Amino acid sequence: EGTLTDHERKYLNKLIKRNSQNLRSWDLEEEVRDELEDIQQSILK
Amino acid sequence: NDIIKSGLAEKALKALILQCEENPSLKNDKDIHIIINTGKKMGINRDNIPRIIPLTKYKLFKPRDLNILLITKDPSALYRETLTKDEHTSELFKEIISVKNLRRRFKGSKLTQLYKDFDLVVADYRVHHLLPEVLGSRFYHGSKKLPYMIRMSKEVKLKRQQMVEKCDPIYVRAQLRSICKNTSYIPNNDNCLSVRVGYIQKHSIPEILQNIQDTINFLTDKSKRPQGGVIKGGIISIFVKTSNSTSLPIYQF
Amino acid sequence: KVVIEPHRHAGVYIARGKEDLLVTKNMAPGESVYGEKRISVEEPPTKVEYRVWNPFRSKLAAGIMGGLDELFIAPGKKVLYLGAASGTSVSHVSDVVGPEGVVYAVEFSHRPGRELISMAKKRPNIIPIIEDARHPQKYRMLIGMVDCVFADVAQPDQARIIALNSHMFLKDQGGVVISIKANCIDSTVDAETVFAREVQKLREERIKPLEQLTLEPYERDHCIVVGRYMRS
Amino acid sequence: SLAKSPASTIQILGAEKALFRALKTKHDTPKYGLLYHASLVGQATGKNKGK
Amino acid sequence: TQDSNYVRTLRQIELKKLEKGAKQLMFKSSGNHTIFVDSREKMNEFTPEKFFNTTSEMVNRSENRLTKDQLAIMPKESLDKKKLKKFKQVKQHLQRETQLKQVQQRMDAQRELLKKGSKKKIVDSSGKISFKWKKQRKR
RNA sequence: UUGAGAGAUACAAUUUGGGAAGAAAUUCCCAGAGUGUGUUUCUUUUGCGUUUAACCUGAACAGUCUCAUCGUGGGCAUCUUGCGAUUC
RNA sequence: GAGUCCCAUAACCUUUGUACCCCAGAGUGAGAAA
RNA sequence: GCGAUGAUCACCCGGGUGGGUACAAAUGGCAGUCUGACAAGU
Repeated sequence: EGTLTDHERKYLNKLIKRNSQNLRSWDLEEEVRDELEDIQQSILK
Repeated sequence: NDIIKSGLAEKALKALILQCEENPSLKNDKDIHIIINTGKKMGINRDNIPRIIPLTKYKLFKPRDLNILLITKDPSALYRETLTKDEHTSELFKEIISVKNLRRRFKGSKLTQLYKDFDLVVADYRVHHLLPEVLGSRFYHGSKKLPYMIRMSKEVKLKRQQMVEKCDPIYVRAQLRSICKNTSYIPNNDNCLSVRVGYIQKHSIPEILQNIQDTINFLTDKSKRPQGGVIKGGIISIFVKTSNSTSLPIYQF
Repeated sequence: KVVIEPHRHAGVYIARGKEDLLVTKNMAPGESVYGEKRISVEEPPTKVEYRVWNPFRSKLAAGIMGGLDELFIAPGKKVLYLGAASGTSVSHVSDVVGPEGVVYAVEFSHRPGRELISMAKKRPNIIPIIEDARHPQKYRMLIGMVDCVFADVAQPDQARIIALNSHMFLKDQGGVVISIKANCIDSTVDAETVFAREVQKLREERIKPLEQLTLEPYERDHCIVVGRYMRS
Repeated sequence: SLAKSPASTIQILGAEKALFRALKTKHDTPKYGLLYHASLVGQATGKNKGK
Repeated sequence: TQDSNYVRTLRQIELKKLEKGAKQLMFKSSGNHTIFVDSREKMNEFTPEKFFNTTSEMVNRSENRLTKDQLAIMPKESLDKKKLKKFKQVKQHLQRETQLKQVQQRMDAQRELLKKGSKKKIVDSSGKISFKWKKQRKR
């Protein structure tokens, strides 16, 4: 119903950080992301 | 740069220089070496291949000063001809000789005379492994006149293909300037190591100190490997000496 | 163990872990329709089988990887699949819709059809309507409304096919999803120009485009256009 | 699937073990497979069975 | 002949391993995602986060973009290195297959020389050596 | 040193939206744009000169006989030191 | 030109499901309980 | 109200992992379907 308090809007926006933070571990790191692109293009080609 | 700041290095060098004038036995001693005590064994087998330490601030020598011998691949006609005619390298060498000619002409006592005449020996990198048998023992102990590898031309080799034989006078001149102006060292499988840093009556005490830090910086910096960064684990101590004088400490851990 | 997790579009899951693959819950456990690898994980615990969705085989799966904002295919909806060559993609569409939803798979060529019929036996929610799509009036009986229309037909006059099918069976504000191959329509001009014309054609057929997505690297010169059917 | 197979495979359909052992070890390969029990092959004799 | 049989059998094995591997692997999409808006003003005021209703970091993940609503024990690095290892293994398979293809090709080129016919060697300026047969119908 | 257009990239100034922290100003993180300069890729406009260019094809290797394959001997370690490939 | 004849109608490994097991083996041989 | 007709002799948090024995299934793995223009007679 869109009756959020700021505290309500804050506790949820902590959850957004909590769950998004968790998926970063799966999403993998940027340095390896760089090298892994180089490997892919070779095998796709 | 701490070693330059410490007065111990300055005070030792003054004593070392002062002795050389007073003592007759050290009269023929002209070069100043530093003896380095590396904490741990280097682990590098002595290959008799000099490694150059760039001394940025100051220049130890110039090509014109020294008697330079060049040992080239057989036949030496191409290399001798191109070097002699070109203006830059016309006067750069005392003599130009091939390996086979060097073996035939100089034997026995003649090798000893060759050692005295020439102050610097350089050779084509291809023939370097042959030189120890030809030059004899006298050249290859003590490290005073170890032959230096030089590359005649910038051409590189590819597997299953043949080297094109060329001679670039400017490149040959370019490398030789680096050898004489910069100091050099040879690895060995122990703590000890000796590097030349200065020349008596040519370099002032502050100049010699600067070269010492340049040598230490290059040898300790891991980023300079494989040429540099060979002294891993720090330096227990450093000494300064001439050929026949005693080792005077200049840095202790 | 592999951590199977939800995805934006309901009925789709990603088997996150050492291997990260798009997967769909299997309508018929214990078999793979085209030999795809199958993953089962226990949840409170009961094991549930999932099938791997290979993007290189199904253009729709390539659509998910591209990250389509909106999919009109979802659990509990009716879907009309035009150009259903076999169960390579129809089986996965059958999974997402779930037992409540139904899939109308339309095909013309005889030989792939017998493959489709054999697959339809394992999936009750798939109504195989092997028929020529250019004449929807033939198979009007077997199809009711459809919430979304997915089209993979590789034809130059495909836009006509979607208009004819959309007018008859598609709900108002209903769904249309199209997979486009530039080379079939016009090989002379670049792929982007061909996509521009197709979008314009759909607009004339009372279909508003919402999204366009090129499918590289999975396919070359292919894109998926998603629009909403406004009859008004 | 059998129809989409060439004639050579149909010749040696039933002797993969001997065939695929032979290929990897650089030896001669079988020549009858499952067809050896066909009536026509039985009528042949000597090297004609392979032909 | 036996050599060509042996080299091929290895190549076919390598291809089959590769296609099995690639099915395991997932490949990030790299393609344009055009959005359509009816009004010019909507175009100017467009923002990815508002359209997708996601946090800005979360917008860039194409495969699984989740609305803010949905958002509401192995070390990560070792996992990341292991992902990298699997990609390398499939890539190594491709290199082995391509190497085997070249070896099998040149051996067949040699086998053709053995077979009956009349041939002339042609050598290109680059130095590549090939054989052109005479236009004689096989009896 | 012609004109115009599109794209990528580096830099400088400056701006849009989401989130957190702050009474607000303000602080941080994320995503992004357009402006000026420099570089670069492509598309085409115009001025000048020029009418051919490339490849293939007919009975187009082979008396100083040519070529393939398996072997044998010797040279190049001052290096073509030789890949189920073609070192002489 | 070419090994059916070492059961590819098969063997081995892995996963799942089911049913049992976590003691000795030529088992031991006078204790147990209070 | 005993007995030679036979006494005695893995892990973790009531729950979960580990190992072992018999059978069944797998469109799970090993695992990849031979060569390719001459041959026979007078």
